[PDB]
Amino acid sequence: QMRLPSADVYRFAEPDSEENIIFEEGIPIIKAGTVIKLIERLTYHMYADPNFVRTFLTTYRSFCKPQELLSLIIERFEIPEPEPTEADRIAIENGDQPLSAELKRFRKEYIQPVQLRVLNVCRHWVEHHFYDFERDAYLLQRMEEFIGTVRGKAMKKWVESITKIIQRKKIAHNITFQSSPPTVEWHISRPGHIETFDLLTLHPIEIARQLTLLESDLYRAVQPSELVGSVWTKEDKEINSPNLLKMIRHTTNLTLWFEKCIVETENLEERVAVVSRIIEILQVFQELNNFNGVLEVVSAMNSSPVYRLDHTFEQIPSRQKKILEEAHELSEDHYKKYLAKLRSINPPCVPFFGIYLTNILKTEEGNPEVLKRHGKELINFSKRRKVAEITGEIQQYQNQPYCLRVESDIKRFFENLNPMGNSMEKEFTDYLFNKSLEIEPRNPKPLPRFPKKYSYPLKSPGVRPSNPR
Amino acid sequence: MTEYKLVVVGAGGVGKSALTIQLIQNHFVDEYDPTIEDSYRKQVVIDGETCLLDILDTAGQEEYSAMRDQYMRTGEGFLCVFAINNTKSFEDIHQYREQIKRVKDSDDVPMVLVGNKCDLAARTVESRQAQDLARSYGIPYIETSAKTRQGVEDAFYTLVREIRQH
Amino acid sequence: MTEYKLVVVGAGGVGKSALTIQLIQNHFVDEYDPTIEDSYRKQVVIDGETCLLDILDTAGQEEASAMRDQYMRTGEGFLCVFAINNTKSFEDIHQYREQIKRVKDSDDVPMVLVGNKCDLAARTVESRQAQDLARSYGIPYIETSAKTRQGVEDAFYTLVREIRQH
Ligand SMILES: Nc1nc2c(ncn2[C@@H]2O[C@H](COP(=O)(O)OP(=O)(O)NP(=O)(O)O)[C@@H](O)[C@H]2O)c(=O)[nH]1
Ligand SMILES: [Mg+2]
Repeated sequence: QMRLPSADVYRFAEPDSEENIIFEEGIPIIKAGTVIKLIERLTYHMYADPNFVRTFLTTYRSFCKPQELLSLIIERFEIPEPEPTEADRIAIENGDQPLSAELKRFRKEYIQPVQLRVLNVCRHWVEHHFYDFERDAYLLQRMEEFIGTVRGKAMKKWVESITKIIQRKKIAHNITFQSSPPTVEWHISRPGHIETFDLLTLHPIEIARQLTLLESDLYRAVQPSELVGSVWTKEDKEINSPNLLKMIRHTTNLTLWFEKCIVETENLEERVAVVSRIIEILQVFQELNNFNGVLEVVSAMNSSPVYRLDHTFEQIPSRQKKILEEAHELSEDHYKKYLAKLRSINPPCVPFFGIYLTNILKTEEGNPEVLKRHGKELINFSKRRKVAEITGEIQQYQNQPYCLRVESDIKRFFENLNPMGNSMEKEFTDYLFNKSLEIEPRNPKPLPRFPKKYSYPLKSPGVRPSNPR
Repeated sequence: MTEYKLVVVGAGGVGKSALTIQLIQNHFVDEYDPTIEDSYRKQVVIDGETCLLDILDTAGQEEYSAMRDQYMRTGEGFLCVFAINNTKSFEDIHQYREQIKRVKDSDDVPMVLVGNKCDLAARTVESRQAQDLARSYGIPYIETSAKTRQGVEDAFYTLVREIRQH
Repeated sequence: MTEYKLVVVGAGGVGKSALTIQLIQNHFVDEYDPTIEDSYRKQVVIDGETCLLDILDTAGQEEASAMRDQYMRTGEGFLCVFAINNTKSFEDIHQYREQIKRVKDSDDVPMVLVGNKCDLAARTVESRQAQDLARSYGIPYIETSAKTRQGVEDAFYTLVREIRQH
């Protein structure tokens, strides 16, 4: 074997026991452990597990403070070298150079891998969790001083690297594609005439594309810190989960805009054209794997004001009813089909974030923060591995960018959509439902007639792209 | 056998998720993974009758307010939950009930009012206020403590009985 | 879906990280930050089949040769990279191939020889020499450019096809 440092001079040398670490029943997987044992494994010398570093850096704040974490890794980094062996002493004692066989093995198989792994944690920490440092000036000073005190040429490469990364984070991403983006499509509204932009005047293909770019960017901007600890559900959610809430609010706003466009179109024939156009937008969302978009349409079609318009849906062509029905089936039985579909497509895609939120919340409150063993209170690391597994899935879909051209004015149009106006939720919600009752009264009241409100052709240009440029 | 589709509704942070977890999960296992199938189903015996409970719980998704109608329409019975230390959540009950009546297109929908104790904070809604509100709607009132597993089964079983007697 | 554990090895500075990040994010990293150990995940459809790629980006700097054996035992396929404007990196290939063969104790390990930085004009390694070495190993040789994306998908996906058929 290989003798480890004395447990009296190096705390990370205490042997494993049922009192400080528990493994799951092919690297070892930690079920629970003390903070000391968690950090030892975080920087273990025997095997690798980059999955562990992300999990830990993402979740440690509930069971360990940043300042303390830094103290522990620096302490981990400071490994005392072993005393000369009997063979070495005999050589030194004769005036010659010791072979130091064991010392050299210890540096190669224990010290180096442990120190490199400590440095790896530091780099990732500063690189992807810089907010800890932004919120604590002294924490950053201590890290910069630690990194600057590291001597030896066997580390200079990484020391220099981390020092530069830290400085880049204090001062303040191009994309290359296989093929070229498709040509932007226009319908009734022409380029530059933002005043004519509306649901039926913009090309349905371009509506779906621009909204997908928009929704993709909102999705890609959600950081794990906005999810861990279920902070989006607490009183300070606006402060802790701003990007997540921006994304959800955009989705809600778009669903209400679809509902409003439908019920405010009193004339039956025109309303049919409006519903039909929205289902075509849905069709493009599906082709683009924009599941969030698909569900915004489904939620709209299933809202109280819209769901009850039987006369309208009766005139929708059968092919479109099927498209809407298949989309609706994705959510049935707790999203069984959606989950299967998401796991089978080829990204880029825009997942529905709702599912993730529910799973994180349940994982967080369905598992204890600590496990007790022989009176000892161990950190329940399995609970953290589960939350990190979910945040990791979210991140995997945040990597692939869409190969579509942004159209400044259309993007602006959709960013400024405000269906509710300055009206409160309850009032607006009631307004939509009352409009629904007006345009299609409850039985046995007869269906009235209403005048046309659109002065331009209602024929859809379709959702098949054209190829000229 | 008969399957009952039950929906848990209420403001965020009132413990809807804990209630569902306490009812469904295995209480004598170290780890819980909601990412596994059937974490919403539970076969139980109520008044000698064996049935399947399907809990439609979307806790954590409260901000998706436009998706509410769709999530509610599929339920047969509803648990209207509020936190006893949060007066706002209690006052929101009225609108949740109205929304349920609108989506189910009925003036007599099976539902139970649930007052849940989330922590050790001070209680701001007394039982008498809740019992009076429940009486005004013609529905049962059940107080629970998901954390200590008190009243959980009672809340859901009372709703199933309400559905059966409908 | 099927999971595949790919490992990217080669001398320091050849572009192991740039190839990986270009594949994962469609972004070219111009900075040179020496890797210690990094892992990436990618869902992609290859030959009509959906799969999850686990990519381990290793350290080229020899000051971490001790940790090597640790990642070769778990890997199912290896991308052996050298830069076409660096003869020493090409000569280091032989050593990586022998370590992999030893550790996994097999003369039939799935791998692809990759000559990176084909956008540069100062070539010091001829395609023919790399091709001869690839044939001696019974593996394909793919030239790439993490900068322009040229050949990047080809290298990784060909490796996936070799693991699938192995
Ligand atoms: N022109 C060009 N430069 C490249 C290419 N691939 C990498 N580089 C450059 O080469 C340098 C090193 O790349 P990098 O990916 O860090 O190399 P590595 O093999 O991961 N290094 P290590 O083993 O130390 O982790 C960077 O400056 C990078 O931008 C390429 O295809 N073309
Ligand atoms: Mg690298």
